Amino acid sequence: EVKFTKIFINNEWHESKSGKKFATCNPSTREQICEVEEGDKPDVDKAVEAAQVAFQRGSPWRRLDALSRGRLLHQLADLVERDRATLAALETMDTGKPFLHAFFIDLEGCIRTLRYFAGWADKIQGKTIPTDDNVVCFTRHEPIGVCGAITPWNFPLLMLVWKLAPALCCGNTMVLKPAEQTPLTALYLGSLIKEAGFPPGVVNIVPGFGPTVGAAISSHPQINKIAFTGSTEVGKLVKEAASRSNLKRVTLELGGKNPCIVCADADLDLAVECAHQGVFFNQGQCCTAASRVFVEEQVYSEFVRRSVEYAKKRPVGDPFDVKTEQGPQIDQKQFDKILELIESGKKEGAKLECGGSAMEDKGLFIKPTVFSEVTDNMRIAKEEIFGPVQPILKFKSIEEVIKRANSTDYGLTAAVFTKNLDKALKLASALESGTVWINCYNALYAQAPFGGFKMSGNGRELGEYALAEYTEVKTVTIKLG
Amino acid sequence: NLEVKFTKIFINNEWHESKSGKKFATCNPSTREQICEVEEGDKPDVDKAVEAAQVAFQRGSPWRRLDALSRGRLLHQLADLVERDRATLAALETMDTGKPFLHAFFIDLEGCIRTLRYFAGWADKIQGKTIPTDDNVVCFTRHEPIGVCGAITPWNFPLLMLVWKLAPALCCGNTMVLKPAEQTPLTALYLGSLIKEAGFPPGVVNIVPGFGPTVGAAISSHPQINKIAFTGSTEVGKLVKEAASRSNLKRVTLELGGKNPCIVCADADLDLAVECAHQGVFFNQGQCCTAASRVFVEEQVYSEFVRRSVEYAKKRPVGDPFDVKTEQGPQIDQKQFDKILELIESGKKEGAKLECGGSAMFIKPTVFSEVTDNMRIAKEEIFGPVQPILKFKSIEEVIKRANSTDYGLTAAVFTKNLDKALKLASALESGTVWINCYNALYAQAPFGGFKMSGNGRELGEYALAEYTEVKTVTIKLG
Ligand SMILES: NC(=O)c1ccc[n+]([C@@H]2O[C@H](COP(=O)([O-])OP(=O)(O)OC[C@H]3O[C@@H](n4cnc5c(N)ncnc54)[C@H](O)[C@@H]3O)[C@@H](O)[C@H]2O)c1
Repeated sequence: EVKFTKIFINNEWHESKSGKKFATCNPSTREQICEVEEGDKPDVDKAVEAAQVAFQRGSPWRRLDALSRGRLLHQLADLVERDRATLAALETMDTGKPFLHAFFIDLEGCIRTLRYFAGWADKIQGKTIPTDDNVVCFTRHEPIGVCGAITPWNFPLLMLVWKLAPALCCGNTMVLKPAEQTPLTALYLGSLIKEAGFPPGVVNIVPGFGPTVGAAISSHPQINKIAFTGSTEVGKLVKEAASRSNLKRVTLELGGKNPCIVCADADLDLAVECAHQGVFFNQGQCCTAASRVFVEEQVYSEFVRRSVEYAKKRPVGDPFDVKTEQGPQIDQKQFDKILELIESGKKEGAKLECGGSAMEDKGLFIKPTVFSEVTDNMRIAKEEIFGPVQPILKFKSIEEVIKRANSTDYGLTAAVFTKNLDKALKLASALESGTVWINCYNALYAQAPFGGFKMSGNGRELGEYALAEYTEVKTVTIKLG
Repeated sequence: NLEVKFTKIFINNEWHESKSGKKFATCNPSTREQICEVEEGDKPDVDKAVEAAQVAFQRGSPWRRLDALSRGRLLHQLADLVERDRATLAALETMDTGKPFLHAFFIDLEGCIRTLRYFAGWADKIQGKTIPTDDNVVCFTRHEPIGVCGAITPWNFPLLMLVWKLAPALCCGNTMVLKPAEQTPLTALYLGSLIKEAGFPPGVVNIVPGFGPTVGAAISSHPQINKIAFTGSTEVGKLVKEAASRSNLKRVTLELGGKNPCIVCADADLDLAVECAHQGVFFNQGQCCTAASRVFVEEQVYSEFVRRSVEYAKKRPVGDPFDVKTEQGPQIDQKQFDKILELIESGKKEGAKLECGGSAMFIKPTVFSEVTDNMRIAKEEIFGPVQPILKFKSIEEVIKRANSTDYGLTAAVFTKNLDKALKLASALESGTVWINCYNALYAQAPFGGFKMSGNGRELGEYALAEYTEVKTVTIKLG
């Protein structure tokens, strides 16, 4: 049963000001879970004012010493650990991802990120700066203020926690809008946040839609900082709204056309295993997903053959079943877009190696699909599919594949598979990607920054670098008489 | 009697006429005469310069091949040249802006040299991290150059505001397209000659003069510019950042205006607080991003601060920028002059007390007492010689009133009391907080705005975060 469905302001639950509610549905059963309060600008304003009050100098939250902000973040992680089974179940109901993946990947990431950043609270350190004989000059990394977080539906809790953890450890307060498709875990986190003993108004949560709640957050004159995870087009709008309002600081985590490069000297079975996971994890609906699998011609045919085997053997079905590795797509909209891209694949001349249609009708499941013979100007090679489709391209030289890998407007991640030291490091430095994996895929750490080059994002999440998004530099310069 | 040698577009260390053939005049604001004509760039010329900057940034280019310490040697070479032609640069700055020659020589150009030398020493000290993860994993970060950087700068400190951008951008290994303000293009163009003489490879720095809505807009929306740095008005800063986001999501640094407060406590050195508040308000005819717009004085020293301020204001010399004695030259443009006098009149009509000045001779140094928060002279950036003096009672009170602005560039506090100094420094929402001084800038100290006064920071180690892109390399060992 879903207990938390309301708007969370000042550690209180609230009906929307309009009284309106919206439904969240289970993609696997195709049935409606519950209804959630549908917020709007009046609700954002009530949340922002709360966050402002909790942020005023002299408030309890601003009076906490640094280590007690740490201790609270550990207390949050501890409760998320206690109710892990329940949070992973709610994520599965909302997203369709396999329960065991939500438990061991999503929730594990949530706990690790919170503990990591908990330990940053009392180590956020500015500088003392040598100037003149009679001057004392130093800098302070102060909290930036009221922070908005807007997150997508593919990793609903994790993308929020990547925001909540650095922001709170730096002493900010927050307004959160989860995706309208996936509100359930955010709202649950809220009960845990009040249980952890965060003062009222430090974290507020307003569900609802993008053009209503989201745009009101990005345009709010008393929000100082916004962090957004989602599509490139909405991120442009969000940064535009931020600039037309009060010039709030913006972190953008956007899409990518992520390349995956398999050299002739790769461990081929490792490359196949990693490229398969990198394409198909979370039903393909992952910002890190491999959209272009470049395979050098010496192992092209054997890579394809081994990839078709993995794809034909990947279990698809009920996400609450131990055996499932692939649940359903998120909703009818995405389901249709993926099938249209598959058809363009066939129509544009790519060789269909397996799958390529719905799995059994009635459900939002798509057969895992592999295309070979894919070229750069094909649609399946140029567009984010957000579905279980592995397009495999061929290349000849390192220099050639660097150019084809970089000739995109995106740059979130890349992966290289080679046994050669020079090749690995030549590619790591030349690929214009925020993360370059070498002989691995989807290797994320709370302590390693993540984010995009070019139109894949602004700023970083995770690692010490996340702290720079959540703090404002102040120079204090004292002249001694 | 100085001749202007450089009037053309600078691309690939070559001088170019504009694609259109159009030119624009730049005028001495003190003689009111026309100095020369400058090539007027537009979108075609920007495209040409962005292509030069990309060819220069391509992997394997001479610029990308230089070792880190050679980038520093080149910046030091550019400082030696600027230092050599210091008098010539300051002269051009005086002709273009009207500020006194000695001010250009010992403030602007001095800051240009210091900033260049400072960031020269950063070039081989830009360091990423090695990050502990798992027993079988090698995770590190590279602080890579962003790529092609646009710089858009205003008329009040032309060269200095360019150099605050060029110095960290080159030292991190980017390439650049520079647009100086249309009113003040002369020292940018001359710096281009020294960039070539210093030996920067062609295309590393390109300069296109011209206007905001033509050249500046072509820069901020250009699909192959990776980064933009802007100094100017809040309103144009908002447009630049929006154009940047609408095109290709290029990274954007903004240094904008502010409603900068001074705060004078009862236990201040009053003569120090008077001298500094006077300099802050009246320096450069008030046309400085750091200018003081609100002077808060505790009631115990309020009337005496006003008296000494009035005397201090009545002695500052105003006149010809080429004369040794002048501390205040002319203003740049007609529009400010008129609105200053309108604000002066709103001050009278809203109940402020005019203590001195309040009319043209450009404008008499003016002091208002009995100013309150809701008055216009306390709420609007004046950017002219007007000293509004407000009264306060408690530290907590003046914190609220100083912070109830949408801005936050600088602030200055005057007090002999350790606790007061430090409580105010922590509590003020300002990117710089001066205690017992004013206009104390350092190439090693970051500078930049809280709130609507800016995004990002210039100067100091923090400047380097604006000109690098963080890459994570994660290697799993078998
Ligand atoms: N522009 C839209 O709202 C819209 C409409 C139809 C389809 N889509 C597509 O459907 C997919 C949705 O997946 P996603 O969640 O990763 O992408 P997304 O970028 O649409 O959504 C991410 C988050 O941003 C919010 N958001 C949406 N519009 C916003 C706005 N105008 N201002 C502020 N916040 C806003 C959403 O509510 C959600 O919380 C994407 O492919 C997207 O392009 C988007």
